[PDB]
Amino acid sequence: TRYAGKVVVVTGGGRGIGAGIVRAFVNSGARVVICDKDESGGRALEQELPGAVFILCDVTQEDDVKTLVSETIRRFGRLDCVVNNAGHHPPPQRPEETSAQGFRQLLELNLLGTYTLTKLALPYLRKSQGNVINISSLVGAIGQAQAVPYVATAGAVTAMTKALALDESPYGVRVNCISPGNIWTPLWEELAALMPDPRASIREGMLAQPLGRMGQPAEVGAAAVFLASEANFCTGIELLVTGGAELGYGCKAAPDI
Amino acid sequence: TRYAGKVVVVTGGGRGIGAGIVRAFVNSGARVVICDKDESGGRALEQELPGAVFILCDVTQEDDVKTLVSETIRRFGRLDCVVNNAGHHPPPQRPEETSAQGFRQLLELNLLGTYTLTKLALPYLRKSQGNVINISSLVGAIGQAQAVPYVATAGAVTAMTKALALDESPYGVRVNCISPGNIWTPLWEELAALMPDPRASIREGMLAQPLGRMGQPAEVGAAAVFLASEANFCTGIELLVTGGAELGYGCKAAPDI
Amino acid sequence: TRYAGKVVVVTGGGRGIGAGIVRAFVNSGARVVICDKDESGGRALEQELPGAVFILCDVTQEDDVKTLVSETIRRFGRLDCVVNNAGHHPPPQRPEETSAQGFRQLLELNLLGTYTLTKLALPYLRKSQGNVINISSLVGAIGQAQAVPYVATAGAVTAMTKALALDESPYGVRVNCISPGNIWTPLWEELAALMPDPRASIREGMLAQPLGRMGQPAEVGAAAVFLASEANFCTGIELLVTGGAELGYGCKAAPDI
Amino acid sequence: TRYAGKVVVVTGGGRGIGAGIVRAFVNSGARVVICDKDESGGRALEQELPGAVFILCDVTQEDDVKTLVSETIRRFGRLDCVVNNAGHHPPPQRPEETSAQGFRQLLELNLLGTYTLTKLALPYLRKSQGNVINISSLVGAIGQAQAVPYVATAGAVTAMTKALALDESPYGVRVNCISPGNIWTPLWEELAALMPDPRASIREGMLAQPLGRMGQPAEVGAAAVFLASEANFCTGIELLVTGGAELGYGCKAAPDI
Ligand SMILES: NC(=O)c1ccc[n+]([C@@H]2O[C@H](COP(=O)([O-])OP(=O)(O)OC[C@H]3O[C@@H](n4cnc5c(N)ncnc54)[C@H](O)[C@@H]3O)[C@@H](O)[C@H]2O)c1
Ligand SMILES: NC(=O)c1ccc[n+]([C@@H]2O[C@H](COP(=O)([O-])OP(=O)(O)OC[C@H]3O[C@@H](n4cnc5c(N)ncnc54)[C@H](O)[C@@H]3O)[C@@H](O)[C@H]2O)c1
Ligand SMILES: NC(=O)c1ccc[n+]([C@@H]2O[C@H](COP(=O)([O-])OP(=O)(O)OC[C@H]3O[C@@H](n4cnc5c(N)ncnc54)[C@H](O)[C@@H]3O)[C@@H](O)[C@H]2O)c1
Ligand SMILES: NC(=O)c1ccc[n+]([C@@H]2O[C@H](COP(=O)([O-])OP(=O)(O)OC[C@H]3O[C@@H](n4cnc5c(N)ncnc54)[C@H](O)[C@@H]3O)[C@@H](O)[C@H]2O)c1
Ligand SMILES: OC[C@H]1O[C@@H](O)[C@H](O)[C@@H](O)[C@@H]1O
Ligand SMILES: OC[C@H]1O[C@@H](O)[C@H](O)[C@@H](O)[C@@H]1O
Ligand SMILES: OC[C@H]1O[C@@H](O)[C@H](O)[C@@H](O)[C@@H]1O
Ligand SMILES: OC[C@H]1O[C@@H](O)[C@H](O)[C@@H](O)[C@@H]1O
Ligand code: NA
Ligand code: NA
Ligand code: NA
Ligand code: NA
Repeated sequence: TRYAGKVVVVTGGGRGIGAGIVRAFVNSGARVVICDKDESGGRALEQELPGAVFILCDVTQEDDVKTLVSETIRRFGRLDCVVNNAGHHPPPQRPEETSAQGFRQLLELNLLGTYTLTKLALPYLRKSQGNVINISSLVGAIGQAQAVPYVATAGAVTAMTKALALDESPYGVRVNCISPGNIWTPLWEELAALMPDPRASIREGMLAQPLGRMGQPAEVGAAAVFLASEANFCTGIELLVTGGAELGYGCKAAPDI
Repeated sequence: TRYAGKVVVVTGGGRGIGAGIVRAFVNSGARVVICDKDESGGRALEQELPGAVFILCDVTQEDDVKTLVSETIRRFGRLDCVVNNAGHHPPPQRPEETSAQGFRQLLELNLLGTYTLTKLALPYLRKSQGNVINISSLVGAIGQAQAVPYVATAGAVTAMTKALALDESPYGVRVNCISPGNIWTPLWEELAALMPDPRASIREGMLAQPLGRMGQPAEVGAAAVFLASEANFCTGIELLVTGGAELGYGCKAAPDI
Repeated sequence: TRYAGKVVVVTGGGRGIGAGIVRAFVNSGARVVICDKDESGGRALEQELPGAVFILCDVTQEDDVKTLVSETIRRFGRLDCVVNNAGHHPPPQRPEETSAQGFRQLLELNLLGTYTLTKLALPYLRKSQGNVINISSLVGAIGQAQAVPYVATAGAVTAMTKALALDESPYGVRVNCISPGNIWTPLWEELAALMPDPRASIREGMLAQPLGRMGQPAEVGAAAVFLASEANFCTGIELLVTGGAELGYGCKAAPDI
Repeated sequence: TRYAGKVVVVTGGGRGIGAGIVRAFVNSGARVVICDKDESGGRALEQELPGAVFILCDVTQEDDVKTLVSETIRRFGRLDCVVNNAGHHPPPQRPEETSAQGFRQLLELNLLGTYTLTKLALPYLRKSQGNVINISSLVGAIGQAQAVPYVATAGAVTAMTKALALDESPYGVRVNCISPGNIWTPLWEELAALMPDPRASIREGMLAQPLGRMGQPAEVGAAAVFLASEANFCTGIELLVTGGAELGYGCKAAPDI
């Protein structure tokens, strides 16, 4: 009952982290609108979960997002939380093999989708004293190899969260982000499958955390429910869900030349 | 039922933040041992709360802490979480009006109490796959005026949390910290009362947050319950409970000379 | 003679921070190519400074940037350092008064100009074991009010710096950023002049630093010369030139409701 | 001539990082007082360097430090910069194999020496508008395995730097810190020699940086000269001299259990 009577929109909710967030909010007593550009996972998740419904919506298409918000209000009468999870991490990219246009397209997906839904939702979040939860990444904070465009998008989302938190604080709307590290999801599995030795890639991903495993969508989901339902004095924070990957020395490459 | 069947020790649990943490854990279904050097608040809190008991214990006295742990195990059979909250913030201190011996004494209270209880508890936390929650302060991260010794103690606790998280990760024990900013507590009230204009001091404390208010012990308590019960992929994190005080420009003091 | 025999490109070098960086590098013994979209300041700066020349170049126009690099190599025979300073901070913008297209255009200027010049320069920087210096902003790290798009661009630049530092480390090319806070420049003066009380805006900008003043272009310039010429074990750092603005509590807005 | 006419005290200046800092300041034109508890290296360094002198002084002995300051003023007439470098990193320590008394002793050396010299020097630094440079460590920020006491001391020094920067800002005295990562020094060599495979320990230390090498005392020295002589708008900063060790994923330890 932690979030009973509340209405939550989760983008990219059809699989992976987003589906974990959907499940966590349903378990907390909320009604959830699952947004995804792909029907397959999200439609099944509506059938499975009483209290969740699915709306086909590509966050890069502003009229899809306008309809997502208007339909949420028409069907459920209020909006308390938006979780901006839709996004993508490309395969490894050497800097010289990226392009400005590819970078613009990744910004469109990973940064401007979040911007667009947040802007359309905010009038309703002000009415409910609701909150925004943005998914970013640990790599926005610490960098990553072979991911210049992706890392830039994560740095932008984390910073944008802080700016919007300042702007919406007089209106009672909190804005926070979750920065996952390595979470085992279909995207992780798909990216590993492109590598010459998928098994070694997965093992390396596990051992990047002091805990020696990757995280689960359910763990990101619990962090989101905390931010929405109980973190009433938290705004503009970056909640790390990383298993300690940012801690200590690790293998990153006369002794001093 | 989020933390049902678990046993939690909260130091400095007799009033303020610590009492808020005690209440949050009892509400989650845990049994709580309240440690405090003062009988007054903690004894009343035992009488009030089914599931909480009080043990008189000064965290700077190592034999008090040894008995705290042995009595917790004797009475309740397990130990799942220690919350190291006991500590003190002095009134404003100009750097030249501090002393090395006063600094040692503040380290003894604010840093070594945490160290001692954590060390004595860890064998039992390993058995239960339990966790450590250290209270630090935002000022460890950003500094504060007229508080050189206090700020150093907070910086030490936050860093120590990360080191111990690394060391205990192979044993399944998570170690995290909460960094509050301005939380309205008896200590805040007592410190304000020493100022020439207590009301103006309190108002300044409120306006240090974009949210325009101070936080509550219950809000720190909810963050602690999250870290203990649901943050299974979080270790070595610093969870800010600060109302946005670290965000944006504020009043800190030709245009460029 | 700290950077004698070296060749440096500074974008937005015609006034403000960029001109301060140009002057610092000339004083260190380097030859400097001043890039700016405006002829006025940069042309005068070429006439003033032996060792600096001016090339008209808008960093958002990829063929301008290609010619900037090819002309630098044709005229001077090597390239050791690029300083990505060109960019803009808009006047205050409420979140609901921004647009996705305006945000894309600010990303084009503040993020993709840096990306484009860096990509074109890197083959030459690899030959010279040179380095990249990106100008970002403190507000990328801490947020700012009424600046969602700008803050996002700064967060992106700082993060991108870290990613590229990782990628170029095996090739001996360091990539660092400087995050200024409040630096007194023509842009600061122009923005203040748009406010209802310019004098009060300037005073507030000065008092945002514990030092009680804004910084100077020459101070950013000295930080850039350090990063280029002497910081041989620094890569992926964010060097704050902020006068302490990020430190301590300040004015950001019952006591706890 | 960058720091000509200035007087600098460097503690632990007889070897390692401290000796690199001494050399950098002498090369900048300053007169340097080398403090060390051991005569061997520091006495030789006085004979070698015109402009450096050696004073035997253990920073944990407050009367040694009082005499260090009084002798500096008696002999040279002013004091412009103190570099608090003296300290020690123990061999690896499991948390359960540390003691409160050992922790107090390490705090005495690594934190309170810095506190004591800074306090005694500050009246003279106010007269000269001088500055304080504290050596800390990257591990204060990110943690390290098998080093709970050391990490706590580094976290304390970094935080203390920020607090004192706030307090001394109205008096024109800047206070900054340098956080080295892995610097090849006699201490590093001695610690490696205690390991079962010293060569493998050294190689692991080198590969902890994306740059693939450890840093040099001269590189820390150049950072110190920058902070003293040219960083006039920097106060309360943590200048990382780490070769990128904090960046990206590395080896820190079903895929998600
Ligand atoms: N998995 C990790 O380790 C990890 C780490 C840090 C950040 N992230 C981020 O978290 C988010 C989820 O990651 P994941 O691993 O679950 O990915 P995933 O690919 O498994 O799931 C992403 C979901 O979002 C949907 N989606 C993609 N583009 C969309 C669009 N334009 N409009 C609407 N829906 C869209 C997909 O169809 C899919 O159902 C992503 O933004 C990712 O970048 C993931
Ligand atoms: N209130 C804030 O804004 C704030 C902000 C950041 C950090 N903190 C820290 O949080 C903790 C709680 O703060 P608070 O405001 O609730 O303080 P408080 O003084 O109101 O409560 C502290 C409690 O700890 C007990 N205690 C003190 N020394 C002890 C010892 N030696 N052994 C056992 N118990 C001891 C006290 O008797 C009291 O019941 C402190 O460590 C404080 O430094 C407080
Ligand atoms: N002044 C501050 O307090 C401050 C703080 C943080 C960051 N910054 C950033 O530092 C940089 C310099 O700031 P400033 O205050 O000196 O600004 P400024 O406007 O005074 O100077 C900017 C210079 O860059 C040039 N420029 C702008 N767009 C360009 C383009 N497309 N191509 C080439 N040149 C271009 C301008 O013509 C001008 O000469 C900017 O990126 C700004 O966002 C400034
Ligand atoms: N080497 C690294 O990788 C590294 C990394 C981060 C921080 N640090 C810190 O930097 C400092 C220098 O490290 P190093 O590797 O050069 O060490 P080092 O042991 O080689 O040199 C330390 C010097 O300080 C002196 N010293 C020690 N205790 C003293 C005391 N009580 N009073 C006066 N002088 C004293 C020693 O005699 C010696 O000459 C230390 O504080 C260390 O913790 C070192
Ligand atoms: O595909 C990898 C993992 O993705 C997660 O989102 C699913 O919940 C898991 O069942 C699956 O193993
Ligand atoms: O004394 C200030 C505040 O302290 C808190 O710990 C109590 O819960 C409040 O009731 C009280 O107003
Ligand atoms: O316009 C504000 C300031 O801009 C700086 O770039 C110039 O160097 C100053 O002379 C001027 O006062
Ligand atoms: O002992 C390791 C290294 O220590 C440094 O301080 C010295 O400058 C080097 O010559 C030496 O190789
Ligand atoms: Na359903
Ligand atoms: Na009870
Ligand atoms: Na010229
Ligand atoms: Na000499």
